[PDB]
Amino acid sequence: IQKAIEENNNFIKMAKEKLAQKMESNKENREAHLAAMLERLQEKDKHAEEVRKNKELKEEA
Amino acid sequence: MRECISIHVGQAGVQIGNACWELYCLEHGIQPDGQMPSDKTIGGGDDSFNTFFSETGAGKHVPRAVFVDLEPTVIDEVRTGTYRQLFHPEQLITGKEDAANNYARGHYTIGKEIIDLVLDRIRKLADQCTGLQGFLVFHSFGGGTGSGFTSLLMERLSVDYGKKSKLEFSIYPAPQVSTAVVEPYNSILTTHTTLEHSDCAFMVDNEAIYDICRRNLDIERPTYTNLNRLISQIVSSITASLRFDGALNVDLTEFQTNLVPYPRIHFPLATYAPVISAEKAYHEQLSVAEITNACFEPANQMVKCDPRHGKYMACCLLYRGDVVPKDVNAAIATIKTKRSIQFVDWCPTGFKVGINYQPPTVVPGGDLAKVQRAVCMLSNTTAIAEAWARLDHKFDLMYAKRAFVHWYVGEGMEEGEFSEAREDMAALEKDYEEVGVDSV
Amino acid sequence: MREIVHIQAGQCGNQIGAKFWEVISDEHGIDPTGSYHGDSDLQLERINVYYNEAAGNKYVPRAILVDLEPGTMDSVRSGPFGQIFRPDNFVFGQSGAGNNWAKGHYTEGAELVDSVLDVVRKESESCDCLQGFQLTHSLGGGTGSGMGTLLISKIREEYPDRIMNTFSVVPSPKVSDTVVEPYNATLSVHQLVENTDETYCIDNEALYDICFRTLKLTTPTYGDLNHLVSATMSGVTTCLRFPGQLNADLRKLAVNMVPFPRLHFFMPGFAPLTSLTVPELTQQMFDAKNMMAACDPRHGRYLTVAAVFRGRMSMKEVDEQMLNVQNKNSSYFVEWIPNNVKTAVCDIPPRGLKMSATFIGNSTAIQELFKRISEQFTAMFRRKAFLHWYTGEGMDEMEFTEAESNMNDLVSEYQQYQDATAD
Ligand SMILES: Nc1nc2c(ncn2[C@@H]2O[C@H](COP(=O)(O)OP(=O)(O)OP(=O)(O)O)[C@@H](O)[C@H]2O)c(=O)[nH]1
Ligand SMILES: Nc1nc2c(ncn2[C@@H]2O[C@H](COP(=O)(O)OP(=O)(O)OP(=O)(O)O)[C@@H](O)[C@H]2O)c(=O)[nH]1
Ligand SMILES: [Ca+2]
Ligand SMILES: [Ca+2]
Ligand SMILES: [Cl-]
Ligand SMILES: [Mg+2]
Ligand SMILES: [Mg+2]
Repeated sequence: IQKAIEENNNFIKMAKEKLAQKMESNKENREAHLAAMLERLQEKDKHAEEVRKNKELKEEA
Repeated sequence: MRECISIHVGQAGVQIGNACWELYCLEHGIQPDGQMPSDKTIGGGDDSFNTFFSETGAGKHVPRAVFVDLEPTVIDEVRTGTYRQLFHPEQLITGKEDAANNYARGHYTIGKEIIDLVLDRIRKLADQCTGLQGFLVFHSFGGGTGSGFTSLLMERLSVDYGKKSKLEFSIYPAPQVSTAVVEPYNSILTTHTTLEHSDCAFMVDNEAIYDICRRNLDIERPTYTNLNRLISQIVSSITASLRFDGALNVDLTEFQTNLVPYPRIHFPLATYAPVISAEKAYHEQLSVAEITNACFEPANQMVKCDPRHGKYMACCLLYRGDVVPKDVNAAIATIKTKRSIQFVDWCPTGFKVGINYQPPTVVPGGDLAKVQRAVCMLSNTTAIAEAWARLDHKFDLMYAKRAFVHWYVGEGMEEGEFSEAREDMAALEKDYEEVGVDSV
Repeated sequence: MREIVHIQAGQCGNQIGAKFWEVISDEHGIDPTGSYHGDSDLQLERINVYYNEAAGNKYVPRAILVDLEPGTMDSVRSGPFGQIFRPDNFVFGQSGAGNNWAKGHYTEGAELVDSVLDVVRKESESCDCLQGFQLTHSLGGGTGSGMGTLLISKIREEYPDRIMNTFSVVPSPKVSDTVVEPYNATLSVHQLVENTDETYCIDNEALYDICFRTLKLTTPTYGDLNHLVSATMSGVTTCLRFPGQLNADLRKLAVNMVPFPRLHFFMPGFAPLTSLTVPELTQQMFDAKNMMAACDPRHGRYLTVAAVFRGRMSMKEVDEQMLNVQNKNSSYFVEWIPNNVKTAVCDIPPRGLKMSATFIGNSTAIQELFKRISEQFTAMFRRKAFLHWYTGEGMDEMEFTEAESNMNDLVSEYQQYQDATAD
């Protein structure tokens, strides 16, 4: 009966751990997939900042 | 005592739950307002029906059920339907955004936001139980909620209720009424993740139910209502042993001991008879032997597969209605000498029989005829693996090109989980091959 | 409770958008003032998807109207249903963009875009559960093409977890005489490949061929072309606007239609085209002559398809016929995506028709369209013609090369999966 209790607990133990390991790894990945997408759009705005600057330099010529 | 908590997840689960609980109420004489005139024990009791219904002081009988969906339109129809009064509002739980047929959204992204509330409401039902037996989870393999959130719930239920039993009613996808191209992905992912947490899963092929409706009820294009009203009949036959009691009644758990030789091999094949229209039933009573014969015609199975080309590990017959042991034994003797029934060498060939005298009920305006007697056979046959193979093949065709896989990675999943799940299914198919090989 | 926010930019965008609202307003029973006078409760069950509810039981389109020129803003204002729109949702410029993508994307539009985002944000802030956006615009003009793709980029910054949809009108010599339209289109696709989830390729080349050859309309007008566009747009949104299980969510549709993120360019289709039996609707709907994208589906293969049937009809007949065309045309559906053709039936007939059918196809034959634009494009880039129009706005000529290569990459990718096999 000790062994039966021991094995029920390990099943609850490994269950919760594996679950917690996936929900964290899952949050890391979705965050990083969005972070990279917003990184890209912000690099288009920087490329948009320069282009508008490149326009005023040629008006002085 | 020894109560069962039903959990209906996603559209399929909820709508099938509507069919089941409507049917339960009619079988038990419970009115849409929850009143049951025949119950003289007000506010409680240890009757057989109390395994599925709790009682309030006002005399209302309340399903021990929880409905959950990540979008409200489906449960909203319950909240306003004929049986809206049956359920306490807190039993009906809804999100605002669905899982968009994406296992990841149901398991992680959208599921994580509502899982705590659901468990808290499930806990409020378990606290009303003097000896809770286990859970019945109704869901689809195909939907994003039915597959992903169900897996999350099953994972979290194994933590909060240790090894307390959890039974599934799973809707296997069929192209005729299918909703998404990614269902093979969601079916494999959820099967892999719940396999360790489910003690027994009854699979229902929508194509099988689709074919039965068109062939046996002359319904030219079945709707979800047609399929669900049939599904409820099967669910009722399986749960009838828990909700009624009698001299020949055999508890589901006793059948369950015979149907699961190895923990992973817990997918019984259900067959039901008679499915007959009231126009055909008229002046054509089906005998005990006739419905028993039908249990071995594959056209009557809940999952398309060929038992003839597999081996049996168990055979259970759940009769309800006007049936007596003699007619059963007579029919089985004829069947055993006249059908292809080969068992694995390592298990006995007998048939386990149970009888409930309460006869089957039909919902007003349904397509089925009321009959004196019905039967549902539960068999552990290796042929059930055919359903895995068909699905595994469809999974393989798309995954080889990573088709649609980006929708899952975008929600936080990794390619590893796809290959990890597919590998588990490979083992499961190889496990079914092993159980069916002779001994040396 | 699943709201869509509508945006229309430029002349083409604003005019097909207005016509779109005219059609669906009728289907739902909404008069030019916004009052409901319909016969069925199903018209209103999912009216919220495109309309706000207002004091006095009035319905207001969740639409914002954008252009760098005020001409079209007066035109919309005085046309049919003109006063149904929210007056603050008109964001109009003063000068225009002169058919210049760079002006709409980088300079003139950049000044006006912020004021546009404010009205987008507020419509979004009052949404129970916003699902995404749909944009109507041309890819050959200057305002709709350049500023529209800019607006898409800025909206995705603030709503990255929401669906971005576009009805993008592709330019053709057969309609527009302007010469630099191939430049604007290619630059737009470069943006749409990265920042949209679903793009309905409304091809003016095909709309013309349809008006002249099938409808027998010599010298077609823009009204003739848009009549076809409104019929298509009404059909694509039928599943979103009325209670139907199939594709009722923008992303649930995208999940079923987009097997790879970059290949989200659809061929729309409609039937019947005239001015009928279920078998004839289906095989007419799968004809090259009925496609709104100038492409032959038999010159490619189908990745995914969505067929929408409207009207009262035998669903057993619809099932039988949809299943029949697949067995007979099995070579034109990729074998590595099982059951890749889905069907929806809407009990609601359209206007003036007893039965209709709308077709949404993700076919690798869409490369024929992009190759045409690449041909028109390269003919000019090899001669560096008209580039000063763009270099004057700060652009570098190797940004053209990037767009060209990215679109030529897109074509190869469509060919990549068209030649793929299972075993
Ligand atoms: N028998 C039966 N099966 C259903 C029913 N509704 C859905 N299904 C099954 O479920 C699949 C579609 O997913 P749903 O269950 O509707 O969606 P869900 O579980 O709510 O998850 P999401 O909608 O994606 O958030 C179909 O392919 C069917 O196989 C139903 O009413 N009856
Ligand atoms: N089918 C159709 N196409 C139109 C209509 N009006 C404009 N177009 C298309 O729009 C494109 C030209 O761009 P515009 O319509 O002027 O839109 P815009 O970007 O605001 O143009 P500018 O403001 O002048 O820079 C061409 O490819 C036309 O074919 C119309 O009424 N029907
Ligand atoms: Ca009682
Ligand atoms: Ca013209
Ligand atoms: Cl998204
Ligand atoms: Mg759902
Ligand atoms: Mg203009």
